[PDB]
Amino acid sequence: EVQLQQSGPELVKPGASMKTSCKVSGYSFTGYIMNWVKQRHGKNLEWIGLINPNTGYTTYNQKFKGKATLTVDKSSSTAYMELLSLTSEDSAIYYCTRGNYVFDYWGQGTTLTVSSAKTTPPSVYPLAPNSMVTLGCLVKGYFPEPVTVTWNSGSLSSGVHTFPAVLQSDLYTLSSSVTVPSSSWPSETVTCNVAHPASSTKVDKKIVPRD
Amino acid sequence: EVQLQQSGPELVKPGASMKTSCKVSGYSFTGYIMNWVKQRHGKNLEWIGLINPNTGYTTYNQKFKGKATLTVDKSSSTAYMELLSLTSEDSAIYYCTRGNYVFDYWGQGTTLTVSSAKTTPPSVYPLAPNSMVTLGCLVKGYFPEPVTVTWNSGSLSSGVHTFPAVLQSDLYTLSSSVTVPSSSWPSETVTCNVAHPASSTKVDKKIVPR
Amino acid sequence: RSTTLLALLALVLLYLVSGALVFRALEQPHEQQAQRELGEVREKFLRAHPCVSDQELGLLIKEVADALGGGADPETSHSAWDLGSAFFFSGTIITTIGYGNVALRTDAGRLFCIFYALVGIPLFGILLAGVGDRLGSSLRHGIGHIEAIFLKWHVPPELVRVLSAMLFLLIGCLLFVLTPTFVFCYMEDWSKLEAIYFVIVTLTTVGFGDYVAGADPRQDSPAYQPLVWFWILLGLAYFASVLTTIGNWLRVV
Amino acid sequence: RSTTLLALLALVLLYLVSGALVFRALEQPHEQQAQRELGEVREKFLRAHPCVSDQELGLLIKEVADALGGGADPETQSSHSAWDLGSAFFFSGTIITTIGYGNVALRTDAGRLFCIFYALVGIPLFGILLAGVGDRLGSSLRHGIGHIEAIFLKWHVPPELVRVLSAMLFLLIGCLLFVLTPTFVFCYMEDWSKLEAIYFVIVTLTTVGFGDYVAGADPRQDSPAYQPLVWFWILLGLAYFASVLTTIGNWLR
Amino acid sequence: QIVLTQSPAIMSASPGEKVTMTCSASSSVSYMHWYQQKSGTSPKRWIYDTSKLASGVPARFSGSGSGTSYSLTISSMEAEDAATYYCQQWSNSPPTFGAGAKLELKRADAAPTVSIFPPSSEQLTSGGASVVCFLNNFYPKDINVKWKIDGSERQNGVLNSWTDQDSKDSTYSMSSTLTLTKDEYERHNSYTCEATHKTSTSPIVKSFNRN
Amino acid sequence: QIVLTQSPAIMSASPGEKVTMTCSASSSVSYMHWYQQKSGTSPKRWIYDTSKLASGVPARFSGSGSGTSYSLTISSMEAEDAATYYCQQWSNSPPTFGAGAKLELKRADAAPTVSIFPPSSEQLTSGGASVVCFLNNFYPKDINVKWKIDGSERQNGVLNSWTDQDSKDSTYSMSSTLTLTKDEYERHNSYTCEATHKTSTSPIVKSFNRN
Ligand SMILES: CCCCCCCCCC
Ligand SMILES: [Ca+2]
Ligand SMILES: [Ca+2]
Ligand SMILES: [Ca+2]
Ligand SMILES: [K+]
Ligand SMILES: [K+]
Ligand SMILES: [K+]
Ligand SMILES: [K+]
Ligand SMILES: [K+]
Repeated sequence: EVQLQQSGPELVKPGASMKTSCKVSGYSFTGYIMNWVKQRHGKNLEWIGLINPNTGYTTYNQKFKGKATLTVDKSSSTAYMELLSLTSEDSAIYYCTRGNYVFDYWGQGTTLTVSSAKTTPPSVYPLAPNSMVTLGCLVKGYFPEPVTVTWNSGSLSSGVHTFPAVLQSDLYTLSSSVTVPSSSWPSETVTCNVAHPASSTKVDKKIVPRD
Repeated sequence: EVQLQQSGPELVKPGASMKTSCKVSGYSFTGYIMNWVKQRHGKNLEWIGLINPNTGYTTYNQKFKGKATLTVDKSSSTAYMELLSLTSEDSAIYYCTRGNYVFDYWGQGTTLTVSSAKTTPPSVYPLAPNSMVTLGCLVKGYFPEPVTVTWNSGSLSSGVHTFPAVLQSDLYTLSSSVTVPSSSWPSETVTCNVAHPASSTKVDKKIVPR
Repeated sequence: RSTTLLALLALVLLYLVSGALVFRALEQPHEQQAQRELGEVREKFLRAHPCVSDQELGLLIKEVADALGGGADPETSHSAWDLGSAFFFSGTIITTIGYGNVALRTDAGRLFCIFYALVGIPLFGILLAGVGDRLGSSLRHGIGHIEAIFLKWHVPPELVRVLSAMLFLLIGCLLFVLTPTFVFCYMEDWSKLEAIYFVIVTLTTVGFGDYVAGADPRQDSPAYQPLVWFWILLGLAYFASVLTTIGNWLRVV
Repeated sequence: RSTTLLALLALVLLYLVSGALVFRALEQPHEQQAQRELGEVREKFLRAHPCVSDQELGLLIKEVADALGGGADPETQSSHSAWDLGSAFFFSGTIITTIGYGNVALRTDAGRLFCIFYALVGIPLFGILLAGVGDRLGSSLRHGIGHIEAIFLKWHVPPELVRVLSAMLFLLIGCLLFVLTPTFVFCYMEDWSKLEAIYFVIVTLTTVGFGDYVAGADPRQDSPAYQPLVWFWILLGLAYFASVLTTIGNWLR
Repeated sequence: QIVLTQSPAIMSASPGEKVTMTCSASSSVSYMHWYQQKSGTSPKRWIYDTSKLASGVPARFSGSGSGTSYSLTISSMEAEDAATYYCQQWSNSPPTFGAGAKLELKRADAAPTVSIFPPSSEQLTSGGASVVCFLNNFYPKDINVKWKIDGSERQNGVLNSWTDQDSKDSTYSMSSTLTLTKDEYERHNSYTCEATHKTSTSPIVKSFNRN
Repeated sequence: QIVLTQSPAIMSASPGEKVTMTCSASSSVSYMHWYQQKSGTSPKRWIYDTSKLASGVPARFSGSGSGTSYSLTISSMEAEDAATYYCQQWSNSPPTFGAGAKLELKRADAAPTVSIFPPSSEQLTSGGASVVCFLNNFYPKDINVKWKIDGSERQNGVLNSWTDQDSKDSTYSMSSTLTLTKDEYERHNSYTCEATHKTSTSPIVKSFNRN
């Protein structure tokens, strides 16, 4: 069972650099070429460059010539990528993958977030207004991802959509919908629970019918 | 710790062939070239040929072209050499060794013996005749190697040489010497213990003065 | 006539343009084959040797090219500037054949080559004329014995002269075109067509260099390498005589 | 003269052996070096790629060599054509002139077959045109000389020396126009050295046509009219090289 | 340098349907490789050297092509085949990728359940005013939303978000969020969210009056 | 089929002495490698690429050379250095080896302790008769044995055996075994074993009478 285990997500300021790793097991590190690939959110895959762990030889995509430095530690069969002078366009998922003609094994990826923003808890605002009724939670102005949204502490889990966050002037916003039988609301209370681990924020918001 | 573990000694009849193996561990089998080398008793090393475990590719020494076939099993990271139509000239030690320019790791070797002889236990004969006295055991007419010789069940370990076996009409003979203070013999008994594992033979011989 | 020579210019010009059209039609579709093969060899190697990056293989191939370009030979006795090969190479100059399958790498080589040729070619031309006259003598003399037969058969002396010329070239052709081509076929493992191609490219002194016979000697067949030189000498003279007389026929026409 | 033929043969033979000695002395060391470098490249690649046997690398190299030998370019992986109309025109020229650079080889049996008949018919045809241009070029030169010759005779220099001086001027200006002028042209146009350019010129006008150097062959140049126009020079130069040598021969006889 | 085009970039298949995606190369390559990616996770070598199947891959997948045109095919769609497929080449360094082809599951068309939500009082007190619209559980994905304030259309300050195809009902949902300042909000009275989907010629419109 | 010559094939060194063994090549070679072998076991890469030391190797070993002439050197002999050293080349396939240079320890000369042994009664009853001579713990190794029956020399049915240099006292020992039939044995009476070693100009002679 070949396995490429990449290090965890990283968050860094614009201008900084950042080094990330990929430890291989299940085969001999020095026998195969290692590559790195960039995927900016859900878009085309971009080959950054390669290193030959045995020889130290590297080549890079022109796009990434100045940007990325590949190195390896043979003893700990680990490959490293350093990224330099990071800008917002560098925020992406990065993979280590193996191969000299096709890429036959990939790491699980590591997410890099480049941003000036400071840890901010979200403001949570209820969305109140047929047998079925739809209620929502607006969660805005938080950083960084992620937040978790549950409903009645997760005892209300069917009928729920949480939409992808989007960036608005350096902060994230999303909302969550939940749909319930109108016999249930407002006869029964509905509260959305929002957690933002980065700020140690836990917020509960009761949805109350408009006065 | 790279390691090449070869299979055990093999004994085969003239004309037969023989396959021997080398399992590697400590690195990836398919990443390096494997070679085999012949050493006929204590003399020049001869490169037999190589195989590339990853590609199957083989080349041979012209001398061994028809004689030897190299193969590998990738899944069990094991290399094989087969030798064909064996003659006594083939009796030697054979090594697997790794490398494509220098041979950086070697198996411990495997000894091939090509012979018509049958498993025979040795006859053990005592050798009896100053401050020191020398006594011996003649161990003759055994096959195959090896035998082992100890003295007084290992209580006598200094003063002992066992001479290399030699072939005498298709069987082995050697002797063992032990040197002791003449105050000790024959005041104290001396017996040599000879073991021939192949025949399950374990023999003790007391040295008695003429 | 100046008017006529302008016409001749235009004719030749058309002979060239017509040639151009045909070579392009026959060869352009295969311009790229060699690249393709090289790439196939690369791709195949990469698939067998996961420790190798395409880029690394690339550099190896460049470095190999540089060495070959300096005269290195793939090894698995091969010196192009040992005495025998240099002798041959000198031959290729004074004959004006100029195969060039082995290039001079030094400015001294080039400089020397200039004077070697300026002096060597005319010197050789002289010997060639000489051998041409002596070889034609021997041929025409032998043919004269066969001519005796035709004249007795009351075949007109004018046709007997013609039959002898046809014979003259036909027998030469046999000895210097056909015979060698069959020889080379077996010796060089060329095809019949490759061998004739070689022969004719050689005797015309066009000397492309895509095929070359006698640059190095063959063990187990000593007489080969000299006979080839001997052959070139004799063949060039036979070819020359044909061209001078066919040149001879042409200019009066 | 049988005696002289044998003497001449022996002389040439010595001219070759002497040439051989010199080329070996000037070239072998560079070659032996390249051979060393090839082997160093191999040994270095093995040390870096343990998945590779020497013998396997040997096959790769043989295969690469064959492809490069067939005109593959190490630098790219795959726009310009060696058999476009202008280059094919040129190639045809290289045949009938018997120059035979051969920097682009025919790959098809049809190409080869056709090439045989193209030359057999093309070369004598060209020889005729060459004689023609040789006489006409010498005529025009001789006529132009006449007017300046009038000045020398008035200056009371003997008519025998005036003939000699005029020959000097005659060849010097031809040389100027067909040797010196082109070499200076090519130096700038091809990025060759002066010595490379003269080497090329002379290798060309002697019809040796090695093929190590070829004007216009360079892939990068945006120069359509260039390569055939160079042939214009080749025509004029060859004929002059010829006609002068012919008249020299006549004066000697 | 070599450019790989996969078109169309989106497609859909019912289960049992045969599916063919193509990859066209800016200039010839000797081999094409393909990866399968499911949201959340790294790409998997799916097909390599044009027509070889990677270990895991079921037989319903096949690949073919040559020179400048290559394809990937599913003989008979299945549910677990929903994914994004990418081609890549390495007959010329540098290696390159197609921009991917997303393959979704087809289903019966569904109209959006639409809900509009006025700014919470909580948000208003902090000077912001976000008006939210959920368009839930529809198919197919192509949909258009239009905001109207006092009957007049507004497009600025609007942010949209789509879910992935739902893994159980195969529907899509989206949010649309008109963000204004409290000022702008209080100046007008009627707020309408208007949805155009294939399932009807006539828009679906939810409105509310500020009072 | 490059040929490597190691000459001499045998040499001996006292401890502290500087030892140099050479390897000449039939034609030029870019690198030389050396193996150490101790009797009983496989060769060990000792020096490679001319002058690089393998991991195990102590600093007293060094290598040098170029073209057609290479050498292995011990700055100062030690006991554990006693072995056979082999050169090998792979600048041309096929790789080849020198025939090895055997390096023994020098020590003070020692005379053989000699013992002769008459046939055991056990052996005689079975019809065989082996007369044995041990020549023990001498140095150097060059030695000559002579058998005499009734004062006259016999050199048929004699078999010899040398030990390796002893690991603790650096001596050698050998056995010589005259094997006869009981017949031949009982015909004569005096049996003598006679040893010629450089330590004495006069043979060492042990005898016995069958009586
Ligand atoms: C001898 C080959 C045919 C052309 C000869 C013209 C040579 C000109 C320069 C000496
Ligand atoms: Ca076996
Ligand atoms: Ca060469
Ligand atoms: Ca040669
Ligand atoms: K030529
Ligand atoms: K040529
Ligand atoms: K060439
Ligand atoms: K010529
Ligand atoms: K030529």
